[PDB]
Amino acid sequence: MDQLKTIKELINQGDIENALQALEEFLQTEPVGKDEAYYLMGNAYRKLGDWQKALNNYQSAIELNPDSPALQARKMVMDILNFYNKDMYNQLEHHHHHH
Repeated sequence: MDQLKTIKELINQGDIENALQALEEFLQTEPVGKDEAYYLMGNAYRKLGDWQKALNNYQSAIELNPDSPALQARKMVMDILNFYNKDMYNQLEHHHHHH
């Protein structure tokens, strides 16, 4: 069943640490369902405020399934980062760098 639901509940509550913990476990027991897991992981980090960890986890989901919502989610975070600063952004991707 959707055991991730419990994690999704934790993420909503703010219990991201336990969520991430269970997600780490889930990664090791799911060959394919990790794409939803990484999405949740990145979403958890995106709730914390760590955009870099969010990007990496969203990216990991994208790398598994380019059909996942993690694409739009990573772009969501990218938009917010683009609003903040490009100091580290130009290092990640030298693209969309317009002046």
